[PDB]
Amino acid sequence: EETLMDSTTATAELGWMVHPPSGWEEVSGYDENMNTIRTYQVCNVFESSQNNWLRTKFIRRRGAHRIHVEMKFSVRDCSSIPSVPGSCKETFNLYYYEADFDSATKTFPNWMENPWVKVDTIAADESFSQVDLGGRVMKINTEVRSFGPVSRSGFYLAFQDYGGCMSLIAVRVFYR
Amino acid sequence: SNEWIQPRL
Repeated sequence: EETLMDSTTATAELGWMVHPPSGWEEVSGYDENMNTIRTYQVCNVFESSQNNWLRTKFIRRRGAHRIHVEMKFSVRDCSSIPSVPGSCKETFNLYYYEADFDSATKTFPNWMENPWVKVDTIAADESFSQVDLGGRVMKINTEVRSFGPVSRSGFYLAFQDYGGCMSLIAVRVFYR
Repeated sequence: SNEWIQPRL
């Protein structure tokens, strides 16, 4: 029902912090309806030791206690990446961190679980839409996860990659 | 399969 943040509605660049700048990257990309939106992409499958974070802007709570996070995203399919090493991955983690004000900076909070709280490891389900951008297939999955109770002025989300190839197409944060 | 997502180098 009630939206706290929708990346799909951005009237300009996201502006989300990425750490390191070599990992996630803001890129224009498609909706499910082929509307062109801002997305974040990471695909450092040819590099060891990948730990790439992306963090939203401060989202106000506006009275909510339980937060729902709807993610649209596309994973590439390690099988479908020519010459890829065996360490390739097909999931990302989601985290939140609450705060009393917009306290985030380049180095705070630490870029790691604790102070961030892990919501879940996110993977592609077997429900989907797939189209031929021919002949490359665009497959968009949808996953919802929720967390709470949430009590402070607001919060941040984080998305962490550790050696896969994917695009986070949309994040919709809502309550009730 | 999402073959439009280019690796980095």
